[PDB]
Amino acid sequence: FVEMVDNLRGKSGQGYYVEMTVGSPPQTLNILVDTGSSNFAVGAAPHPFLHRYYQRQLSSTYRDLRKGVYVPYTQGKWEGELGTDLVSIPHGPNVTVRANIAAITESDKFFINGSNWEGILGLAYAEIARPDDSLEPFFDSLVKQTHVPNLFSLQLCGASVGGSMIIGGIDHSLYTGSLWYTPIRREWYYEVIIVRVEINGQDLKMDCKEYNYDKSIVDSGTTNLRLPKKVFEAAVKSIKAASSTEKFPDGFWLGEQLVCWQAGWNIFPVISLYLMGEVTNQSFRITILPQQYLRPYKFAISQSSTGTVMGAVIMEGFYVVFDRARKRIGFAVSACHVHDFRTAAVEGPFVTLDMEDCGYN
Ligand SMILES: CN1C(=O)C[C@@](C)([C@@H]2C[C@H]2c2ccccc2)N=C1N
Repeated sequence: FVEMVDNLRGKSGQGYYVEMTVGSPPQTLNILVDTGSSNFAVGAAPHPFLHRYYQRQLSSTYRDLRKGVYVPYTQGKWEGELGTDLVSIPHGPNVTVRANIAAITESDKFFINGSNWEGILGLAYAEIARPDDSLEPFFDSLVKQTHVPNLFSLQLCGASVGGSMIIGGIDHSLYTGSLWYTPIRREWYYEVIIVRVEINGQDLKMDCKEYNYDKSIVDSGTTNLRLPKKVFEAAVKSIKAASSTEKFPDGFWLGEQLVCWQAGWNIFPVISLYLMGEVTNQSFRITILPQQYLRPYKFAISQSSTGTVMGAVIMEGFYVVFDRARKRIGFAVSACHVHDFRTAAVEGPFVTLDMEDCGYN
C-alpha cells in the first residue's frame, strides 16, 4: 500500500488529517481522521479560520437531503445541512463514493484557529452518528459501494507530525513483532475492555470495571490518555511514587499547569494496559513509555467523566488495526514510535479470569 503510506499530516496537538476531494469537479479539503465520531462533516462557509471550504454551488453531483443537524460537545459545537456528493481520497483507494456530507454552516470553538484541516472524517459506527443511525457513515458507504475490504489501519507517528491511514488493509512495514487483537465490544464507538493496569509492572489493584467506567474507547481525535477519575487518581500517585527522584507541583498532574526541563527519561515508569484478548481468559498488554505520555513538556494523562479514552498518547506508540470485518482491533509495536534502553511493547498471551466482568452496563 505504498501509495497510502505517509498520507497523514498535522500539527502537534491539532490532530491528524488526510486529503480528500468532494464534489464534481473535485474540491480538495484537509479532513481530520477521527475514530471517535461517525459523521463526515465539512465546513461549507467562509469561516475566517479556515483555509478552504465545501462550496455546494460548484458541485454538479451534490444532492440536498433537506435536513439540518445540530451537534453540541464538551466545549465546541456545530450545526449543518445534510446532503450527498461524490467523495474521493487522493492518497487512498482509486475509487469514488457517494457519501453523506454534513455541510457545516455554523460552529463555535470546534475548528482550530491555526489548523490546516477544515472537516471531520468520523470513522466510528452509525449508532452514534447524528442525527441518528439512519445516516450512513462514510466507511460504511465505502464498503457497500466498492470492493474495498471492511477495515483500515492507522499509524500515528508524531512542528509537523505525520502518519498513515491504510484504507482496506494492513501495511506490514509499519509495525514490528506481532499484532494482537482485542474485541470491539459494541459497534458504536470503538469500545474495548481493559482488564488490568500496571504502572512500571505494579498492578493498581482496582476493580477492573473502574478501568472501563463507563467505557473505554480508541480515539484518534483525542490527544491524551484520558482515564476515569478514580483510575486517574490511582494512576498519578503510582506514577508520582515511581518518580520520587525529582518533585513536581500538584496542579501540574491535573494539566492545570506545564513543566519544563533542560535539553539532554528513566525516572519515569512505563505504563501497561491489559486488554481483553480473542480467547476466553486470555489477554495481552500494550506498554508505553514517558516519551508517549510526556508531550513536548506537558503531562498527557487527564481525567474523564466519559470513561477511558485511548488517544494519541496510546496510538503514537502502536500500529492500530480497525478490523471491522472481524469486530476487533489489532495492536502492534509501531515502527515509528519514539524511544530510548526501553521500548513500547505489545506482549502476550496472559491468563486473566472474568474479563467480561470488567465491562460496564
Ligand atoms: C474527542 N472528540 C470530540 O470532542 C468531538 C470530535 C467530533 C471533535 C473532532 C474532535 C475535535 C477535538 C478537539 C478539537 C476539535 C475537534 N471528535 C472527538 N473524538
